[PDB]
Amino acid sequence: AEESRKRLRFARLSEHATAPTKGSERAAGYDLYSAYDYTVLPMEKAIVKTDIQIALPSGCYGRVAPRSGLAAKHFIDVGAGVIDEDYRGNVGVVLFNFGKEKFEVKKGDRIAQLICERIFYPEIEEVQVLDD
Amino acid sequence: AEESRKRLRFARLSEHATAPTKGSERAAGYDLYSAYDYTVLPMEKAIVKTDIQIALPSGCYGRVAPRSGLAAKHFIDVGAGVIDEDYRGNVGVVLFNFGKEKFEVKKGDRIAQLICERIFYPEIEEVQVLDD
Amino acid sequence: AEESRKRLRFARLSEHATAPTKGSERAAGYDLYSAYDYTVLPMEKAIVKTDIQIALPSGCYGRVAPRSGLAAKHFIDVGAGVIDEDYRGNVGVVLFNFGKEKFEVKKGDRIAQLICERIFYPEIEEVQVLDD
Repeated sequence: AEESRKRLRFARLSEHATAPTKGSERAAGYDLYSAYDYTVLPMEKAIVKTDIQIALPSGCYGRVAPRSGLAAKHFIDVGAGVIDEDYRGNVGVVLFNFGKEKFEVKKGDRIAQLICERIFYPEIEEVQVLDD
Repeated sequence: AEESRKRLRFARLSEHATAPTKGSERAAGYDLYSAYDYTVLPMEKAIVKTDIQIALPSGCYGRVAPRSGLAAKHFIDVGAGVIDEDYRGNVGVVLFNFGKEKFEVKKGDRIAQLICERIFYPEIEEVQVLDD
Repeated sequence: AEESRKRLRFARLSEHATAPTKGSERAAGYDLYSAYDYTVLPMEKAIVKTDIQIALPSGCYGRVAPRSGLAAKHFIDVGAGVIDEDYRGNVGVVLFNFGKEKFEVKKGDRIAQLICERIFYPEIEEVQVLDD
């Protein structure tokens, strides 16, 4: 409904899904968890299934951003793999091992953050001096 | 009170400044323009001045994202160098040359995008099935 | 001399220098150690002094390559900061924090690898089928 339209809504697609939770950190957005173990060998792609479906809150242009210690920590690209406001598929996170050692994902690991960008950018107004 | 806070407000700090404009592309946010010429030799950091001050719209956690063929074409890191909504400083964009050829910035070049992330992430609601 | 010309030669510029040692890993080259503590705040450059001078072995086009868990592990660019066969300065390693948390270097930390590329690339020969 129009009040739950303001909220992040999700449904579980299996017993293995972890509820997205709000991250602690400033601008963390929502934490995404793997539902499965994966071994991502060097120079290989991988689609990490969360086994959740999600309806983004209103105002939200959804972007999958790296865990943090992940884009860095194990030499892994994490696809922005942007999310439509009407995408109801199993939410997957694309990982590419660009490193020389295999990367390990376990069931229940935090794999990414779901960030919200603005849908509509307001028009620009010029002034002479900015009054705080 | 806050009647103009809807909008991106800016002021010029010199005649060399270009008005931020809304970018064309989906999720481009606002175009940021260099007010000066810069030569950025390999292994060097540079702080590119826009000679504008900015007050972000309501709801906006401001992030400096690269121009698409910038972090790409000329091997340039662009620090998220996020913008506080109490920051009336000259908006600078941090560049680092990580390539073996120098990167050339001219006065009036587009050097970055100003992206808006959500300020407050609504809490999560579980349902059994979304699409119905 | 012409026999030590084949070796990696180094001299200490201070009591704080750690002798380059051959790395364990395949294609590790030579380990480089910081002689000092550094705090590299987000979006900042840093030149990490080894307090050694080095004469590369003959055949060797010297390249500074990341520690490994460094280019990745703490979101740090490590400049190729290539080394001339007649560069006798204090060997420094350029780090750029492109992450959101400060990176910490302690005296004696491994900061990079010194890799040797080939000086002269042999001409190409075509055959019909490659006999191992």
